[PDB]
Amino acid sequence: TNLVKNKCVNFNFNGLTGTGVLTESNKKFLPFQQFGRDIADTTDAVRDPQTLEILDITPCSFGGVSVITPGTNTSNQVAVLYQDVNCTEV
Amino acid sequence: DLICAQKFNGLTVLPPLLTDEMIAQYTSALLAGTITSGWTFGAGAALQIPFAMQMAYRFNGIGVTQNVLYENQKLIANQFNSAIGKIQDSLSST
Ligand SMILES: *[C@@H]1O[C@H](CO)[C@@H](O)[C@H](O)[C@H]1NC(C)=O
Repeated sequence: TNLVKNKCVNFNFNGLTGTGVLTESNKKFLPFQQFGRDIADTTDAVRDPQTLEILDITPCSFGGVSVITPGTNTSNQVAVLYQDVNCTEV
Repeated sequence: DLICAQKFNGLTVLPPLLTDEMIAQYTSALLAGTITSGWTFGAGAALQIPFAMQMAYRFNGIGVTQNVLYENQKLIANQFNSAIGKIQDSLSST
């Protein structure tokens, strides 16, 4: 299925499955290799089988919603803080 | 790294409320008042006092009569400065 770049996608590569944000990446694999991995034994970076390229995997961002409010006494108005995102996914 | 790996599974690192630049403003203040105002800024409004006349008190605190500092000031200056220098290498080299 056509590959998705810079957009949250479920995926399967060569049977490897996960969900992340696939990007272009400059880390450099030796020929025979398949995965990359991080310190945590997550699957960090994968290589596209059909067109060899080094694709990062960053699972889609998430964070705690924080409702900032004065006392409900003074107002009903809230200002929401989405923690640790770029402002798009709103 | 530990930068996002943890952040994969729901292990989040929240930002400390006070940025490091702010911490460095406090430790500037505390250090700015200590130098100029003596110890009085902790008890109320800071009181400008000549630093060399501050150290006359801090000797009275330890029982050395202030006439030692007013006479040894130049010497005590160098011992202080040369002591500060080695603090760099104490950190720098180990
Ligand atoms: C986050 O999104 C804003 C636009 O809402 C943009 O100006 C900013 O550069 C982005 N920052 C990052 C981390 O990409």
